[PDB]
Amino acid sequence: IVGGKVCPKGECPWQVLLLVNGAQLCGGTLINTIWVVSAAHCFDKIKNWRNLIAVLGEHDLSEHDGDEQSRRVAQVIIPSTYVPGTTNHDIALLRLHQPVVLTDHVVPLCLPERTFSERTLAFVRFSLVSGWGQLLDRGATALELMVLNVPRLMTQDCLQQSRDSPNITEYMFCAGYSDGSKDSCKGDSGGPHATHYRGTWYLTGIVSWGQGCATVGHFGVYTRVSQYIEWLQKLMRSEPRPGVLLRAPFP
Amino acid sequence: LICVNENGGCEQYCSDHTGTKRSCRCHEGYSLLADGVSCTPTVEYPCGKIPILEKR
Ligand SMILES: Cc1cc2ccc1[C@@H](C)COC(=O)Nc1ccc(C3(c4nnn[nH]4)CC3)c(c1)CN(C)C(=O)[C@@H]2Nc1ccc2c(N)nccc2c1
Ligand SMILES: [Ca+2]
Repeated sequence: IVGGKVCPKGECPWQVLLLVNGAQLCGGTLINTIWVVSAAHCFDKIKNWRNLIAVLGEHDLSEHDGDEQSRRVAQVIIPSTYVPGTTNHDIALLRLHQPVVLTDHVVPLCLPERTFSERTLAFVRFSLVSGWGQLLDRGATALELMVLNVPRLMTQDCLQQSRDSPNITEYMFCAGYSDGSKDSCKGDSGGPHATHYRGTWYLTGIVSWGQGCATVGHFGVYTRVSQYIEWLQKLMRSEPRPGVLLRAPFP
Repeated sequence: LICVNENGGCEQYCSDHTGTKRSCRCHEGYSLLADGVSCTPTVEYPCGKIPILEKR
């Protein structure tokens, strides 16, 4: 995250840190005790599917304070329409091997209904984006969880305000600033874009892609979660299948 | 179609019914109050609420 601030410990309690062989991979969002939403592209280069870990209640990577809960990732479900190395349909649904225990430091973000998200949440201007990604483009990643408030743009306005880039589809949205001051970065990929409405926070986006980080003339691009509600809900009602990776039909 | 306008006055979810009828609903871990619009937690850790801020 560039140009944000430290998320005070426990104020981003749905944030997930994904690790592979103990190394930082991506962020994610806890949506109930057993399911995490992240970005499909986070898994393009995985070879060691059995060494994928989700950590909830994380804040400072340098110390163990006892609020962290680590769980093995049992399943990573990606839409059939996602193509590795590209941008469209950038979403993954992760099933934890054992549920996390909800505490003051581990709480799910609400996955909203599609109608509510498209009719109401899509018009809330500012939302929070968070992660342990780069503090600067071509710079070091953060030791403490960072958070940034970003405004959402209508896609016609994103195209007009942007200066061989991929298309911004109906499965995406732009948010952020074009002056190079504030953005989420590659290390934040998979993390939440969380929207507040009438006293409750909801999942509206997933940190997905862009050019560098906080580069002038470019906004951050986020997966438009509202397009996947029915897809996610059906999968959460499904029984686990052997093997970690699962490609599921979309729609 | 009351739900498209200011969320039909619902705090969370809104369902349009035949005629001038509307039903507000809530996410799991919340119940609808008798006002027919407000959602109150039914569990210790409802989604989308931050405990250290709620307890403050
Ligand atoms: C999908 C995509 C992601 C990213 C760049 C390009 C693309 C597309 C076009 C090509 O597709 C890709 O480049 N795919 C791809 C697949 C795996 C990896 C991962 C990796 N690779 N090596 N270590 N980690 C994360 C797994 C990686 C990219 C790393 N990486 C550059 C990314 O995550 C980066 N993320 C953001 C996320 C948010 C951004 C923001 N708001 N402002 C600026 C830049 C941003 C970059
Ligand atoms: Ca820690």
